Amino acid sequence: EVQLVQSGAGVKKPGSSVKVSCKSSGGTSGSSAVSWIRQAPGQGVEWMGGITSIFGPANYAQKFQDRLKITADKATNTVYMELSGLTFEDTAVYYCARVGDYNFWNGHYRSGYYFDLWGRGTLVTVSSVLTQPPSASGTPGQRVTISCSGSSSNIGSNTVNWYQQLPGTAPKLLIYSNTQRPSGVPDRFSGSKSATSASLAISGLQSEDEADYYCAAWDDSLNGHVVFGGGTKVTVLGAAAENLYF
Amino acid sequence: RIGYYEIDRTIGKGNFAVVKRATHLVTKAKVAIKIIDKTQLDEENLKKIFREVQIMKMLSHPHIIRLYQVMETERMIYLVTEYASGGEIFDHLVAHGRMAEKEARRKFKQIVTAVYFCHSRNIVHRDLKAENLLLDANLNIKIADFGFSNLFTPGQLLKTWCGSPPYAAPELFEGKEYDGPKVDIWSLGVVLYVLVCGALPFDGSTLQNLRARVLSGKFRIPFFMSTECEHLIRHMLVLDPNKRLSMEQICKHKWMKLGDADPNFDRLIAESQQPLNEDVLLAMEDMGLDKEQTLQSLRSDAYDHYSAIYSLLCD
Ligand SMILES: COc1cc(Nc2c(C#N)cnc3cc(OCCCN4CCN(C)CC4)c(OC)cc23)c(Cl)cc1Cl
Repeated sequence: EVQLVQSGAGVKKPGSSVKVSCKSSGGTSGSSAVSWIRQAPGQGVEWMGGITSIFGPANYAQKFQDRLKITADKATNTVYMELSGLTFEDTAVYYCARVGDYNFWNGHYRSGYYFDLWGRGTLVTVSSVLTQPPSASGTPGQRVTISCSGSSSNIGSNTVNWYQQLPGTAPKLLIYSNTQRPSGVPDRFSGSKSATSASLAISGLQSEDEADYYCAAWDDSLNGHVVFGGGTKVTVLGAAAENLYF
Repeated sequence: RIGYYEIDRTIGKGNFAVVKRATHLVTKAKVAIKIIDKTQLDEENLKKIFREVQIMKMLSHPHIIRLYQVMETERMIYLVTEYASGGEIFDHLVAHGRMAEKEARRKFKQIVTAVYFCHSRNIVHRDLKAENLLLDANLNIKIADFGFSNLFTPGQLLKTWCGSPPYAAPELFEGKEYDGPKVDIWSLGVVLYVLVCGALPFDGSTLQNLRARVLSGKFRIPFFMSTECEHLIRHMLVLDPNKRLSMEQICKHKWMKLGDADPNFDRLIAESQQPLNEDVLLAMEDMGLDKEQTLQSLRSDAYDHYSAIYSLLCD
């Protein structure tokens, strides 16, 4: 029922600024922790900023601090994002995503920074840390494993989350808090964390699992940011030849 | 509903308290009301409420929230103050992002004027934060929440480790006996940064991570920030308290002197380095209130029914 409705796609000239809206419509309306995540065509997902602590008005990723402005109209439940000084490198799909455990934040509780709900995405086009294997593969029924290496400041200190991204869709929470599976995710998917590394295991591989898989964790470096993995394109190969004598 | 106040709605919260907007039944004016339940309060907490009230009674300044009345029952304590129509600066930053240096200089000038006046009356806030810097109907600063406030003597060291963690000076985290005003100057540096950046210089997921950041004294200056403004913040957010700018040095900074000449700011900072409204008294006489008893409530700092009505009527 609860959904994030984003503004439509648009073309901006280089140098100009773009504003994207994200209205929270449906169900449990009140207070949320919306973050802005972008994804350039054929590229991985990248966290730009958003509300990530009880301490300040907004937190921006170091890369975006100079050009991003993140605002919110509490009266209308709409969250805005304004990116100025646009270049061809800013052509991407801009998503807004809500942090799932916002209701528990108290300055002592360490959030998982898992993205509960996502917007459909807004395509903005300009015209005039975590190590993951680029690809993985397996025949149907096999158990494929994706590794996700990090540092002490991210995986060593915080929980790991996994997202599955099907073509033409926003990433979806697959595993949260290292091993947990949100309702809908089958028992076939399983997570695991050890020291500064994490792993996703897709047991009993199905053709429907051919998607991009991203790994994510909070990084305590600087004022904090959510870091993502490069992504892994899991390809479901054709089943092996069958012996006819048995 | 509560004395001469009909409560409107909950506008905020506080330590063992709920702030609620209300309307004065005889003057029809809006006030803020902190409702504290004494059942969840201990000996040390009750003393910290009395001190807060006694400090608010000493401060009468255009950029400080004015306490009007104090009411106390066997189970409750109500503090009635003027209503800051525009609300917190924090909420204004959430709505519109970073403030332009011109617009930020105006608010910061107002903020230092109030903090200077406090230090002038030998008082230190110790809890300066964006959520405590309120705005009136004309969007002008009104400093509020003197819960952590205390009286000081120049050259003395305080031992109360209190404050808002993101704005708290490093010595507070370290548990060192500190100089009062220098702690407020660190907080003012953080305030100036959050005004021009729309984000904190020191931030983290938990208090442990925030502390590590505050103790490092390292923070990012964004591209949009002027070299004059960077200089001011870098000279306020200094780990050694003795190497921080004084309130007088902050007022005469190159960034502060920038733009148009502001003689109104100068005549307000010089005032810190230091009549009766007979028309109101006649109107109060008509309402069935004695002129001599009204004067006696004003003379004695009672902050009772007569004090509140005179104060509210003078608007
Ligand atoms: C009296 O007791 C104390 C009260 C306070 N707090 C406040 C004082 C004071 N003083 C004055 N004025 C305040 C105004 C506030 O918001 C006004 C506008 C709200 N609107 C409500 C709904 N609509 C949708 C938009 C905004 C506010 O809430 C943030 C707190 C205020 C403190 Cl900090 C300490 C003590 Cl001891």
